[PDB]
Amino acid sequence: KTRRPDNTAFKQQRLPAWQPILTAGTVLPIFFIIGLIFIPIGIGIFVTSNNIREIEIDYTGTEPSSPCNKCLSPDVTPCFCTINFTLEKSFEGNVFMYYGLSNFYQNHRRYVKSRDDSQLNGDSSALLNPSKECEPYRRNEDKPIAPCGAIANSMFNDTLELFLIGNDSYPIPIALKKKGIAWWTDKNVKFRNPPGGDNLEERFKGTTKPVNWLKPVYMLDSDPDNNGFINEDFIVWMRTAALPTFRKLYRLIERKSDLHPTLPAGRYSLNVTYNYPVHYFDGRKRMILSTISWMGGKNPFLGIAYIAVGSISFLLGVVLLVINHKYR
Amino acid sequence: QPNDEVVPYSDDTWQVKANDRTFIPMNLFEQFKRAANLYFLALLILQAVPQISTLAWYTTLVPLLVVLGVTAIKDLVDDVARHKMDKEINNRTCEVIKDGRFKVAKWKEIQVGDVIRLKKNDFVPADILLLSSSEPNSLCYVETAELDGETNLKFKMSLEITDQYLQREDTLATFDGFIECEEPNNRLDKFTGTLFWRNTSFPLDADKILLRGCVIRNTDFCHGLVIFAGADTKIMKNSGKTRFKRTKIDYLMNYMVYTIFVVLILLSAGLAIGHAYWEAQVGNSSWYLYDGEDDTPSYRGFLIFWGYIIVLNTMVPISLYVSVEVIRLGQSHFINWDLQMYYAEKDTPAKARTTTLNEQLGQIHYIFSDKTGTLTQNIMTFKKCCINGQIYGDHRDASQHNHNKIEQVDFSWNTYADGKLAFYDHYLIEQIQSGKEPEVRQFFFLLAVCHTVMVDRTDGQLNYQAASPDEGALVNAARNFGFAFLARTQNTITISELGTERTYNVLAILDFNSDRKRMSIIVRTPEGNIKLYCKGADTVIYERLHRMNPTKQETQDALDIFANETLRTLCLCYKEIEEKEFTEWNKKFMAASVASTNRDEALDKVYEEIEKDLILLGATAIEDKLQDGVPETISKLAKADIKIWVLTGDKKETAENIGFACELLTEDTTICYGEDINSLLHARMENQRQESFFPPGGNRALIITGSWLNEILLEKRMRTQSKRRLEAKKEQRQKNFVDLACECSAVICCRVTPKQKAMVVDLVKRYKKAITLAIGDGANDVNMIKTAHIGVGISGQEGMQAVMSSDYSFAQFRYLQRLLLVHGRWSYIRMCKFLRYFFYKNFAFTLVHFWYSFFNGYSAQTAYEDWFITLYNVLYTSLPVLLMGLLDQDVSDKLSLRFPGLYIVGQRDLLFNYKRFFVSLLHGVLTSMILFFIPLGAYLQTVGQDGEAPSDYQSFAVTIASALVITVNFQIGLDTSYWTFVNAFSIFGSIALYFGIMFDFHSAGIHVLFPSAFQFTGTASNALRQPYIWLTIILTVAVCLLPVVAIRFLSMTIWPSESDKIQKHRKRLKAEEQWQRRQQVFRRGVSTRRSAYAFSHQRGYADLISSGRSIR
Ligand SMILES: CCCCCCCC(=O)OC[C@H](COP(=O)(O)O[C@@H]1[C@H](O)[C@@H](OP(=O)(O)O)[C@H](OP(=O)(O)O)[C@@H](OP(=O)(O)O)[C@H]1O)OC(=O)CCCCCCC
Ligand SMILES: *[C@@H]1O[C@H](CO)[C@@H](O[C@@H]2O[C@H](CO)[C@@H](O[C@@H]3O[C@H](CO)[C@@H](O)[C@H](O)[C@@H]3O)[C@H](O)[C@H]2NC(C)=O)[C@H](O)[C@H]1NC(C)=O
Ligand SMILES: *[C@@H]1O[C@H](CO)[C@@H](O)[C@H](O)[C@H]1NC(C)=O
Ligand SMILES: *[C@@H]1O[C@H](CO)[C@@H](O)[C@H](O)[C@H]1NC(C)=O
Ligand SMILES: [Mg+2]
Repeated sequence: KTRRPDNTAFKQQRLPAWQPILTAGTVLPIFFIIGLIFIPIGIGIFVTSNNIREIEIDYTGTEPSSPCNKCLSPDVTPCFCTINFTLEKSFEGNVFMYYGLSNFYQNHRRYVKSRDDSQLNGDSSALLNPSKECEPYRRNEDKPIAPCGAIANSMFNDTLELFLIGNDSYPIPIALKKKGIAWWTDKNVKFRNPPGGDNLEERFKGTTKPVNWLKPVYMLDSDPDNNGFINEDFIVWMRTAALPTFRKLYRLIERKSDLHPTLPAGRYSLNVTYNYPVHYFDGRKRMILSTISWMGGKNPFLGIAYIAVGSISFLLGVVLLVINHKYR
Repeated sequence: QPNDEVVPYSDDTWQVKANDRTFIPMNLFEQFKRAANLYFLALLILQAVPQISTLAWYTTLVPLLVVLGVTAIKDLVDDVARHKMDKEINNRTCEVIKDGRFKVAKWKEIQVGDVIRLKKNDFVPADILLLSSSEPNSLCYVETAELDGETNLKFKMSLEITDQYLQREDTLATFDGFIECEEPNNRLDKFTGTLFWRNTSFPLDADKILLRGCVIRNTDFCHGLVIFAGADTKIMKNSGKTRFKRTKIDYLMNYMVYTIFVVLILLSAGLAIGHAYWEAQVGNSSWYLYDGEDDTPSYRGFLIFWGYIIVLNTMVPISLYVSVEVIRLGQSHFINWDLQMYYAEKDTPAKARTTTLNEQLGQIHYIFSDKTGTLTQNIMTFKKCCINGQIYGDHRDASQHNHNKIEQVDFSWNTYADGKLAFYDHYLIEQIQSGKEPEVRQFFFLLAVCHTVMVDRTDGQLNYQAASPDEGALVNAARNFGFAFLARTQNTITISELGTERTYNVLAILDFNSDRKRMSIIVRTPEGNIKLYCKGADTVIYERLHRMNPTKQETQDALDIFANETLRTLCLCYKEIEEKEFTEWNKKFMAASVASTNRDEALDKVYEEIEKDLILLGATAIEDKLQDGVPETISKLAKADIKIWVLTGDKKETAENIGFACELLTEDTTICYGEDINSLLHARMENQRQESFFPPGGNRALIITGSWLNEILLEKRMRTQSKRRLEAKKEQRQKNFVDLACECSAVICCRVTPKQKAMVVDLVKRYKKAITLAIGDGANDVNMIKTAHIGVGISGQEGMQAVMSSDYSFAQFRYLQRLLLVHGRWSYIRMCKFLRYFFYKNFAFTLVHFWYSFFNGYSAQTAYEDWFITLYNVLYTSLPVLLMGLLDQDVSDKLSLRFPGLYIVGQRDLLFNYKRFFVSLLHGVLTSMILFFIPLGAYLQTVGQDGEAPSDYQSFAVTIASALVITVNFQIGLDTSYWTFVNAFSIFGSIALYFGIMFDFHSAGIHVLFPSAFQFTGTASNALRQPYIWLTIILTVAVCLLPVVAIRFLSMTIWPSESDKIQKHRKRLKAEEQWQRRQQVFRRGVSTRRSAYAFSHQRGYADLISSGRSIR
């Protein structure tokens, strides 16, 4: 027919190849180095996570005898809830203040898509023409909602304050920092204010506030760098959670200049303006104070999982070794 | 009643006047034929409905357009490859009349009724009518080795009127002849017609019609008038109907695509039910989940059912078909490239001319082979002979045995001898030269006279035109041994006896016929004595020997030795005729010749009168040379558990000889014929009016003629129901034969039509549900090549009839070793490895949405980025599995020929069942549980919580997609056994490509251009910088793969496969003895156990020399 095929390794189907064989001496080592490397990691994660100082206060007050059930039915919409908690052990270094919501499906598909990123990106066209996705919250009466969406509308609007109850019994306020709680990319890339002008008043012209919001997006904060679409608390909320039970960074309690602990052990009071209702759908609001760890945060599951997987790998290796020896 | 000597074409008006004679349909083809392509078009519609859409239309078009584009690209090269196949090999040209003179024309520029012209060794382009020819009386000799298996030449005659008026070219052009004949039929043994010319009617018969598969032999030129052309030729009518061949796994994959569809509907319906329930006691109380749409909870569940069809759509693959056919396309090129299947003698490589039937080569159960031209070279050589009880042919020197290593005999002392005779025996030469044993001289004088061959001396080269290759072998052999047939005349022959020019007067040639099994010649010596010389079968000749035959016992022993060596044997004899005895017989002989009323039987009666007391000269032995490696190939494919059946159109004697030479029939086998087979089948009928037909331990073979094949298979209102018994009675008989024939070690069907060949193949496909391979050459094998699951066409010859209709095409039968044991065996392993992993990586990827449903309110929120689902099946997991399906090798090609037992794995369909399919779905299901619930455990707690905390859905999505890509690309490395550089590059390149593209999508630069499409800006940078995110990804991959490694090791340690055992002792294997024929099986106790007689020849040649028809 045609000429002779050319003698190449690929076409003659003899490419230089490594032939791995799952021999007794090739798989058993990987079942022991994994076992001997995963166990120490699990010990490190487990012990380090346990060393993290954390307190979690559930201020939802859904069950009676919690001293702010009065805020489940706030006849006067200013409702203030006060809870006394004690830090048996002092907190050292930077401490992070979080608020947690349980049974809050912020990953619902109808919810996740209810936003206009082109609007949050500071696009002039998308400011006055919110997308169809944020449909129920596009326009309030005649002009469009500036942060359109079910996500922006349902923003966490509780206010949390911490006071240190000293020996004098006078509550000492604790400084809370609301800056640098969001992703740098979210602050400086994803979220931008509408272009032009120098005052947010004129920039957000011809747009309503979200129906659930008390005040417009103009004055989310007094700082010109923390109001508008670039507000830290707003951007933290906009970052939807992966699971129904989550927590979102609220404030940074910076390390004190003095050598004393940032949150010395003693009596504390949590003064929260109850604004966010979650008890309708069996939700739970929480306040979490946690100290910084150079191994991320407190993840005992990863510590235990590495011990379990590492332990089983060693156990499998011994079982495989016995089986191989019998069938040698 | 059934006749063992004929091909039963019976059990299976036209008018001729002389000289008066690309992308739109392919996309649609792959859409409708494939249910999955319409499935992905339906999803596009469901993805464009905002009420139900859960994934962007990008998520399906991008994979679909790539899949559609790649399929179109493959279909183009197949279209171009097929065009090249047809064009480059259909370059056949014949001379036709369309102007005042002949001119070269293609075989396609042939109309019904145009005068043509052929030369020596020309294939006949169409069924023609002999009008004139070079040799006298407008004869024409044609070999029909392509129309049937017959290896001898047949003479054809023209009309006595066309012979004497259409000799010149000028009159052929003006020939205005009108022919009425039957409509195109398949039956090649007669032709009913009439030629109306010169105001006269001339009836026609098949002796005047040259058929398409014929080849002109020993004729300088012959002119014919085309009667039929193209598909109207009787040989094309015998070609079957082309069918669209599909593999055993092609049907399987359709069932599996329907199984994943059913699973997808059921999972979506359950998840839709859960959402309807979730929206009742949770979703309706959630103020933040208010969409201003008065949708009832059950309507939301109905409305999300289409959402989960979209989300879980990747369960059914979008690249399964392209991946399967891209793998087969590459696997088909390894056949075209194999240098071990390349025949350098004819410059013919193997050709995978169908790129769609590849893994089926690794599943063959039965091989149905042709004989003439497929198992043989169409060469016959004189090997041995017994003279006066002394066997000649062994390696000998001088007058006594000295050593085995003997040089070729020197024939320089002979003037006419040439090198065609490779004889290693010098003792015979002294007997011829010395002359002390004149019967040795007399033995080879017989071979130079008892033939009926013709001699060509037009230029002094003394070429022999033998119609029987046996005669050509014997006449050539005697020519080398000093007895050369020089010239022939109507009455005389001019044999030269060692240079002595002696002219004998032929008084009678007792022609050959199949039932006669011998021929004789009576010649008058120059002295004046009359001698009768006869050669033929040992059985017939031993019935006509003189009482005093001292060499009878010794000659019988030699015939047994020749028979045990798989050679074709003839017995030589003669007698002295007295002058008074001959004239008495001659008077009766002449009467039977002139008497035309019963000439055939009249001549036979007088033949027996003179062949009464014959003195035995000796015996000959002729080898019908097989193709090299044929017995080796049959022994190895028998170790692969493949049964080889020989279906040939050649005579029973030739078929049985090649069966013994091929080692298919040994001296252990007991051979059953149609007479015996029919009796056994009958006994099964009255017995039932299943017990094994034979004892299990015996060795048996069937030699079945076409007449007996029809006899045993019954293929020789009241009408309505009466047919059901006739059809049901046949169907029971059809099944009984298949069970009988499949109970035999070997089966040979001889004298069968092209339809019968396909019929036998079809019976095994039906009643055994077996995968069948048919290999052959010539147009009589096209029917079974098209019928079989795989059809191989022996290429490299000059006629390409079986090549065009075949799936594969190599030149040598021995290349069937590598086609099945190497290429098919690997192709099956590689196809099943691909399917085992391909359905793993699609379930592991898609079932993550299923587990995330239990934490997002059953809202069909994807667990991945929108653009990860777009590129997963085309970028992140496409290349590595393709490279495995093209490069995997469990053992070496040389080590897979050494162990044909590895082939049985694919015959039993062990590497991919419905069970192996569901085990890979369970593998993907369990992988998706870990790919989700390990990240979920980490994310349920603190995962790097600071300002840049990746505890959100996007970080969750990136983490699971990262672990999935590493896991499914590390699984394909555990599956791979042949780790090439490209295999390593694809596995790590696929993981590297995912990270490279992901960081490009999650970038500030692209977000500014269009924020709407890309929502994951900055997620990869934040998520993959955290130690817990990488500690979570590492843990997920380890838990996904460590159990797999333990299972693979335990399975290999406790239940190692045949490949595993060979690899363990690969370096400790050194004993591989080459195949050897059974050199000696001689025994004592029976004078005759089997007759090795075989002689391909026909009637009518003696009558040509007897008259002046063939003498010029
Ligand atoms: C650790 C306990 C195993 C739990 C699974 C229970 C075991 C199970 O159902 O099957 C395991 C599945 C299937 O995935 P696999 O393909 O890895 O399992 C097959 C494996 O390929 C064997 O080796 P091999 O022939 O492929 O070289 C095969 O041997 P053989 O062909 O001779 O029979 C056998 O077939 P068989 O089962 O006999 O039909 C299966 O065990 O996935 C896994 O390999 C691990 C999945 C789990 C991974 C995540 C961990 C939960
Ligand atoms: C903090 O956020 C909650 C919701 O996350 C706010 O409660 C919501 O307040 C809006 C009004 O601003 C209510 O919308 C509509 O108000 C009209 C009065 O014009 C009322 O008649 C309707 O019932 C309608 O809902 C919305 O229902 C209400 N939602 C809930 C769950 O209470 C709250 O006002 C916010 N507080 C601050 C200080 O930002
Ligand atoms: C919490 O502290 C406040 C002020 O210190 C006090 O009035 C209130 O009774 C305390 N409640 C409980 C439950 O200790
Ligand atoms: C709690 O905070 C509110 C608002 O900042 C303030 O008016 C009140 O005095 C604080 N202390 C309480 C409620 O005990
Ligand atoms: Mg043939």
